[PDB]
Amino acid sequence: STGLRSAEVEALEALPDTEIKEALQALPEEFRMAVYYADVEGFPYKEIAEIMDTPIGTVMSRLHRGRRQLRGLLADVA
Amino acid sequence: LKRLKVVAAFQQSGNSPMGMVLDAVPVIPPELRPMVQLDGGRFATSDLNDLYRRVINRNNRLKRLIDLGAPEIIVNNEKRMLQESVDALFDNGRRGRPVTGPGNRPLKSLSDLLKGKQGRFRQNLLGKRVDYSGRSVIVVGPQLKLHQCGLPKLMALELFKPFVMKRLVDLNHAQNIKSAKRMVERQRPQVWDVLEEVIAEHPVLLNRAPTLHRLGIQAFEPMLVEGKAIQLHPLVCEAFNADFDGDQMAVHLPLSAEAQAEARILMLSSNNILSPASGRPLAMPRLDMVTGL
Amino acid sequence: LRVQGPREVQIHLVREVQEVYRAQGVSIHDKHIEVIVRQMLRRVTIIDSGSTEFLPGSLIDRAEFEAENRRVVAEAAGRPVLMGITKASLATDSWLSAASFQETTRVLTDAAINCRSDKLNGLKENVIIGKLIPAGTGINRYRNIAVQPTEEARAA
Amino acid sequence: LDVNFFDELRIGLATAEDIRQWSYGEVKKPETINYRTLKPEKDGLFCEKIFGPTRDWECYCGKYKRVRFKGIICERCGVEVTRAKVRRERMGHIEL
Amino acid sequence: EFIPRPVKSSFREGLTVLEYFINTHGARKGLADTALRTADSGYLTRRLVDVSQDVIVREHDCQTERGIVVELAERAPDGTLIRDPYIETSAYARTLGTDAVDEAGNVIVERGQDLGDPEIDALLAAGITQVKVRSVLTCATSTGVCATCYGRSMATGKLVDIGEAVGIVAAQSIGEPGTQLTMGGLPRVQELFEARVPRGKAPIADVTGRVRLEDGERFYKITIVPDDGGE
Amino acid sequence: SSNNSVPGAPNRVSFAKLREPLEVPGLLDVQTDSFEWLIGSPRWRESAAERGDVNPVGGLEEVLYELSPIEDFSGSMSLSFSDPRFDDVKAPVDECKDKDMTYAAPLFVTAEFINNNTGEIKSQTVFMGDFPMMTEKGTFIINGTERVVVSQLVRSPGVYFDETIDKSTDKTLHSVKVIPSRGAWLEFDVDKRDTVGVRIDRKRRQPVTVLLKALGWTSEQIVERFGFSEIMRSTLEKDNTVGTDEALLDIYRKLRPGEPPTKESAQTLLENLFFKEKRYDLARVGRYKVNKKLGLHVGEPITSSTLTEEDVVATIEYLVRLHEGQTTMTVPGGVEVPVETDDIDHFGNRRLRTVGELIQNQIRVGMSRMERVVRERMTTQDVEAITPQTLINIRPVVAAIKEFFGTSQLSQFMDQNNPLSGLTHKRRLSALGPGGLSRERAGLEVRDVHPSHYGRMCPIETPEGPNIGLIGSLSVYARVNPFGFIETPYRKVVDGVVSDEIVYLTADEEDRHVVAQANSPIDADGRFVEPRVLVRRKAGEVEYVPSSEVDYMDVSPRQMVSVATAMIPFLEHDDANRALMGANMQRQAVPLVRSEAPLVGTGMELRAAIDAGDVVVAEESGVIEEVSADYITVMHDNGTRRTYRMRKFARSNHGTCANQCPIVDAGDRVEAGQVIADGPCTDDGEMALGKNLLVAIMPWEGHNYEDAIILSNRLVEEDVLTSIHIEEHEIDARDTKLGAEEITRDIPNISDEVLADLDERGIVRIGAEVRDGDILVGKVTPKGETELTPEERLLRAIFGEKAREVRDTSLKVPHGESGKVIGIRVFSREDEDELPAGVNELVRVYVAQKRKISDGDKLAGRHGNKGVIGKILPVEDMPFLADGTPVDIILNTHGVPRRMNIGQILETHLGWCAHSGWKVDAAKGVPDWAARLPDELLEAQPNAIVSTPVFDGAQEAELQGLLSCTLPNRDGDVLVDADGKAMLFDGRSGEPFPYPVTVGYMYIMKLHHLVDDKIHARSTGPYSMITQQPLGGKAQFGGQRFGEMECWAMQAYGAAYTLQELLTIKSDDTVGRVKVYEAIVKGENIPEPGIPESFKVLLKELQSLCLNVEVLSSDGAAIELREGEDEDLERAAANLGI
DNA sequence: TTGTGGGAGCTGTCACGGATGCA
DNA sequence: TGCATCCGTGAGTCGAGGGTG
RNA sequence: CACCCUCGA
Ligand SMILES: [Mg+2]
Ligand SMILES: [Zn+2]
Ligand SMILES: [Zn+2]
Repeated sequence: STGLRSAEVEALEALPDTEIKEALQALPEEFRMAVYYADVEGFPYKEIAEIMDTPIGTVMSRLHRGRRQLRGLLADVA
Repeated sequence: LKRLKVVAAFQQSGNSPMGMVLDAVPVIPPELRPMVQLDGGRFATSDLNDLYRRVINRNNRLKRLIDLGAPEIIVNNEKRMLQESVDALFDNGRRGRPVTGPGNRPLKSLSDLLKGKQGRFRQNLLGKRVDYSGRSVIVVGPQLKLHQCGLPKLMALELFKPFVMKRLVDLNHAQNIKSAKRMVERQRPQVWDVLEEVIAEHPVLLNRAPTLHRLGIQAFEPMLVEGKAIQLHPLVCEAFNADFDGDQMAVHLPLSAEAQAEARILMLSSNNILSPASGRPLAMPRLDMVTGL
Repeated sequence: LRVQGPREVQIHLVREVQEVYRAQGVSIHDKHIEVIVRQMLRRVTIIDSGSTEFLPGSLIDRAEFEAENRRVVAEAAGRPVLMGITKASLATDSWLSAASFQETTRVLTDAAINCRSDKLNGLKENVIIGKLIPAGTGINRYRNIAVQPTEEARAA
Repeated sequence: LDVNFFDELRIGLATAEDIRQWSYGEVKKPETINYRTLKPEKDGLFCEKIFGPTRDWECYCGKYKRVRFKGIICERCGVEVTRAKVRRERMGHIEL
Repeated sequence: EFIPRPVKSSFREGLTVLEYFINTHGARKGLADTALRTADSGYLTRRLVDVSQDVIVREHDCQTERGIVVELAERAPDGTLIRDPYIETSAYARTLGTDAVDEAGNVIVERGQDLGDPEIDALLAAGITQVKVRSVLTCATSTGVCATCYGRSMATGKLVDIGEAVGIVAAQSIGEPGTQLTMGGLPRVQELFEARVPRGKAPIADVTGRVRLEDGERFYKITIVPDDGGE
Repeated sequence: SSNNSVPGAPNRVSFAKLREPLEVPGLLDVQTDSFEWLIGSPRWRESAAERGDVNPVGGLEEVLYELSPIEDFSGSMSLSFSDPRFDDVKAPVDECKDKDMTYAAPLFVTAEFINNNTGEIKSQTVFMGDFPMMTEKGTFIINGTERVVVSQLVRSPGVYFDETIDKSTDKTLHSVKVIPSRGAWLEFDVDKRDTVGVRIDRKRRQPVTVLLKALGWTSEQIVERFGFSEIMRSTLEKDNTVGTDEALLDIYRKLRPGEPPTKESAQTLLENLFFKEKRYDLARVGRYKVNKKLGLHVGEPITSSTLTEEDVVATIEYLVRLHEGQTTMTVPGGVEVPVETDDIDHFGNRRLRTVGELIQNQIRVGMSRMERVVRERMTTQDVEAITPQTLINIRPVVAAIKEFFGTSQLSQFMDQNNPLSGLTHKRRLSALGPGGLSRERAGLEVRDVHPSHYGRMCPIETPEGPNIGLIGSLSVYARVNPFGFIETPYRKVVDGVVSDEIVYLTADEEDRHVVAQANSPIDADGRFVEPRVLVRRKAGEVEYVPSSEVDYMDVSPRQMVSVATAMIPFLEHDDANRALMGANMQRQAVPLVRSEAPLVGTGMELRAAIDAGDVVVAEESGVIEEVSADYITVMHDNGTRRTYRMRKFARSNHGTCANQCPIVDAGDRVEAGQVIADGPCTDDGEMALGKNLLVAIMPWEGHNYEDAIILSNRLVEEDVLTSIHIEEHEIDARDTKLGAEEITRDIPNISDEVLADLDERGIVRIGAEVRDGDILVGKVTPKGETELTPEERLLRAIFGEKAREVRDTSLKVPHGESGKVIGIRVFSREDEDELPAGVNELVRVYVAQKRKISDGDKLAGRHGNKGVIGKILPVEDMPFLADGTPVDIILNTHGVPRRMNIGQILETHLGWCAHSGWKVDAAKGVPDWAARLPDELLEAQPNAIVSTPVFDGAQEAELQGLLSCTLPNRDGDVLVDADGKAMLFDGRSGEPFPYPVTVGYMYIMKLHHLVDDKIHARSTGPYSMITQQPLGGKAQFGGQRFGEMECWAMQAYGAAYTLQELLTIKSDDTVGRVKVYEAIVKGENIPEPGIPESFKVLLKELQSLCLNVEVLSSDGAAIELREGEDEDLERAAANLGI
């Protein structure tokens, strides 16, 4: 599983990606929080809507549209 | 007197002698008794786990004997065996013959983790492996001054790796710090011209075992030399008891400002000229020089 | 010791040790052997416990003996002792140092029985716990120095 | 979390009450780990329920696997979902 | 022992077969004895480091007037005095507590001087045969020792600083040339430092008195009649 | 001189004063003869029958005879084993080394089962197992690695007496112990009080009268034999009980604590302990020793060898009369046996078990464990349904053989630095190991040189480290007796006449006679010229004895010397310390690309090289038919062909290069035994461990200060000290918990430039040049879902690219290692190959490096003069002779005289003499100095090859004379005067050096201690997951240990912050080390250190011992040493853009 | 769970002090 | 209850390479 | 991980 981690590797993993970070910053705060609570943490849709105190429709629509914007903005596989 | 020395201690602030008898045995966390995997599905055996396993087996058999209403002789045998297994778990071989393993080796008990030269105290608390440190064969190199030393290029590059990465990011050789690490690892020629800068006025510690007195570790100013050998001033040999019949010395790199100051001031080579034992000179011309003069 | 007093046994031991080291022809100044011998005479045996809580025959520090005598004389048969360096090292006030030095199991049992609390102020203790040692640049008067330029230089 | 500036260190005999207070559970079986799945066995010397989870934020049966549900305890396997770094500071006990 | 037959040949002429075979025995014996001697030296050095590591300089001056008398020289019936060989190890690098009287008004030294080579030569030229110095033994320091009672630092040559941990330096100084003691030797050093009752015990006089020797067979009997009137 | 016993051997003129009456035996016979005895080979059969032994019993035959028959408890059935037969080998040596197999042969036995009830007989042929076989080089191959079984030194079985001064009373107490080859010990000791106790199986001491009456000896019958001794009478007066059966039950009550006794079980147990051949066995060696030490039987009946009662009585009488000390001792029936204590280290009482006996002792345990299962199946299986196959289980025998050859201390990784290292390793004798003494019992007395080691075990060759005296090489002419004793040859002398009859004597048979010396004057008729001769006596007493009392004489000088030690020219001119160092450093020399036989040597290089095995030797005379760089094909005179394949660039166990090259041309006629191709360190047949270098002895600008060495850059430019080093890297793709790994070229996040030297499989291509960090084999591992970073999880959730998820675990090149890729071996699971459980693919990549000589590399001569290379100057800076020939190496003067190795100066003089040649002045006869030794040495051409045998060879006067006959160079100049010195010119300034400097030619070796192997550094790397300290070892990229003494030094300096930094933020602080790296990267100040994790581990381990340890605050407040949960999430949410 | 059955290894270390066990 | 005995301590540092359970 | 073998100063 986990290897023998040095302080070098440990300090370098603590640094930002600096590429996915820019793409997250380019999305509006609403899309960003939506995709963060949906795809990063793994909440269900109703729980994310409860966190954002907004109905299900807006949460789901923001999720889909922010997903499309990030898919069009990153376009970097390896 | 000998008996009072024991009783008066128990006579204070609770501390009942009941602790000398156990109704429950503590179990050390599993990380401090790891179990690694070998080739072909084989597994490594931590002796502590085997001792705990014997204790648990005998305790379970004792409970099964109690509930089954066995003859008191058999239950007493099981109680004695449980006591002996806990005795082995805590300190094996202390009473009776030790508990053997594969090849009749005595199982390392909980007491063995602290006893001896290689126990916790002497082997992991009083002395430890350190980062930013290396070693190599020493050559003479009589050209450098008393306060200098020869440091191979590869050794110096590995020791100052974060410093040279930082300086490579300062100048625009590397875009980010991870690319700087990759560039240092690939040994691209831009690192060396940077290395000589980060070494300037950054003392290192040279040590040779056995360190009999404090002069067995001394601070020097590293000068980049070609090769894979550490050039060592010919006067400090008397302090190090170091000849060049194949001797190796180790280099430690101080990082904090206080440590670098202690190296430059307290441990500098040209500062310790006299033996702290008799006050006689040790950096004095030793044999060849003697004839030369 | 019991005939000529401790200040004579110190001279005798230093002279004999330096006699051996000179018979082998080694330049060892007497002050090192004196520093070592000084620690062999730092305790006293109690013949009569008196008004204190010392157990008779137990080795207690001389300064501790005197100081606790002053506390009980405000509201005591001590005899100077010469003990080996091993027995002196094991008689230290810090149970951690004694446990790391030698005979770990016995030291740990004895320290658990007496519920010993280590003051945690010694070179080896601070080494083990990872604290700045109480010597050299670790002394309070050296480690807490305040540094700031002078006003005449702060102007320039 | 620590400044290495404290007064003293104390030792003494531990009572069975102190031992049970320390322990996060009791080991009941000599089993170490399931060899077919490389997983710890329940109520054993390596049991995750009493000692802790081997993988970060992952319970035994695989119900909760993310940092989203932290501090809670999986009701199906009893494993607390937290860092595996607790597997070196959580002791067990044996009731004799 | 020493074999009755010696090795007469030099290594320039080349030893014979039997000379070489006999020399090898001593060679390997010496290698093994050194292998054990270095370990004994390490053990003693570790014990000294542990017993002395609480000894550091903690104040400037003990202010005690106590001290140790050091012999600077002894003299023959002739005016010429013989220089005591221990001056470098006993008198040098000390600080004195009582000034040199010099048999006249002249006080050759001030209380607390370095006692360097010129001070020693000036005391020897004046005719003073004994001095009293500050000693680490007679210090009244509550914790550790004082800088003035200890003396100068061997490495720096000046007065020892405060932060110096003289106990470990002393243990290292004593144990570093430990691998040089050969056979009354290093076991004697260990017997002294461990405070053991010696193998051969030579008693001393219990009190001043007139001695009486009684010579038997393989057993003496010494009886001292004291001056205090006791038994 | 010629030494023509080996055909085609180069002509090495010898200064030998004497003639060799016996030749060096087979140097590997100590292994091969033992193994052949174990097997029962026709070689061993003929040898034993020819040597005089008409009782041929192989080791396996012996074990089978001892095991047969296997009777049941009912006595109804029996199983007998016969005829140990070996099928042909499974695979060749090179094939086994390639495929990680063990060179082995199947073992078959004829197992005859007999049922007495029905009276039926069923023979069969049962498969016993794969018996590992010994190669022709005397070694074994185990799991693909080459190993050697070192002979073990153990005390022979028998009765031994010793003298011990009393602890308090000083009264000498004599003790005795009976040690069998297998079974229970039997000790008899006298006490401070006059009591004679018998300690049986180390139980509490009981009166000897108890055992005497237990044997059946009545009281009146026991008092008689010990009547003259009052100690036995005084013990019988202090006896507890008196009687036979009561003493039996007393012995039973003593031997079994906590057991109700019984007289029947007492008798049965006492009989089974020492008198039953099953549980107790005194070997043939033990019976021979006890019959020679007690004089019981002189007719030599080998039968009935188990603790005869008369032997016990005779031992007790020997002890009670030893307390008195009468020389003559005669038990009833005894024969004039002396009374004395026994020397434990005497080679008459200290035998050695060779490889055959160790394998036999392991097979004994295996076969006993098999016999247990045999008798267990005999009762549970139905009769007439059993065959010898079903009764026999070969699992424990195979397990025992594997355990021996894999884990025994005597099975050792073969030393393969050069041919000499392996040759000595095979003849090495070790004192430690199972059955013998352990290391903590190794006192100073067992390690010293004993007088019985003369001509048996070399006193010079032995390690310097903690194994000193516990490891020693066998002597040249020595051999092992069938009893396990080391014998040595001597010439028999008859009334002052030395004959050509050689007799081999053991240590016992030698102390009874008077052994002469080899250098004694002997005329042509074979008689001592001098009236008295210097000889050795029983206890090692050296004395002069008239020539009429000499019994035997040394066959040769250097008889007390080993192979490696006998290769040091002018050995007798060196002290034992530096001679030992030279003998040990000859085995550390690496093979060079081109070999060069020493200009000055001994007579040992040739035969040592040819007997080592790394040279190619013709098995039969014939003409070479074909010669290639790959093999040599010869055509014998009878028409048969033979072919010898060449080992080309083969890696050794220690990374040195084993390479062979043919030394013959097509059409040459070679004789049987001639060298046909040279090995790694062989030159035309002789051991060429180094190079002949031009040395000048003078201090030079301090670059040779304190054993440093200065080299000429020519040695770099011409590759005269360049060596080849091969390393084997290995990686396997296996199964994980998440799936299966794959070896592929497709690596995520890797440029196509870095993969440029990889083929389609992802393996580097043959011949590619790889550097530090380059990829050798590409491997990808199924990535654990838990460790997926938030960014990777976001990407895999956005794009949904859940296909072929892997992580990079590809093999890379370690730090400080580079070279050309030589070969690639690959084993797959798709193809049918043997791999361990779950391992799908395995790939080995071999990389070679050409290392030139460099700074810090370790050189050394043959005389213990070692040194690392301080500076390599250009050829112009080097001081040069008159004609412009620069020296090659500059050795400092201050080193030579204080080490007591003057042999190097003599070697240098003789090396110049052989390099320039000489001619003794023939005008007016032969001078007085050249009269004694030299016959064919009166002239010699330039670059002549000469040998100075040790304890023989060039005398000082002869070297002095040769230093004057030095032939001029091509210009007529004599460059070296008669003092051996020469005027050199400083190549830097130009002015000639004022005084003449000793120059000449010396044999210099390249020891296997190079900077490329030793330099190491580590800023940050892996940590051990238990104590969280940096790892250890250069191979694991580990840190350097800051031990206890280093901390003492740091404290004595008073550098508190340095000591804290070393022990907290460099070693144990898990949050402080990453903080320090992050601070250095961003150029900030170093933070404050935290708490060492090993201290927390100590606290937890104390808690494991029921010790309530609690760190208190300033005033009695419990402090919690924990982590802090959310300190990490803030920076993560910040760098994700919260 | 039914005629019989009891280990492998080893003292080949030396010095010292003080609790233990016995006369 | 008065010692002799037995048992339980301690016995150099650092480094390199190779194995197996 | 633990233990073993060989070796260097
Ligand atoms: Mg050296
Ligand atoms: Zn669960
Ligand atoms: Zn003072």
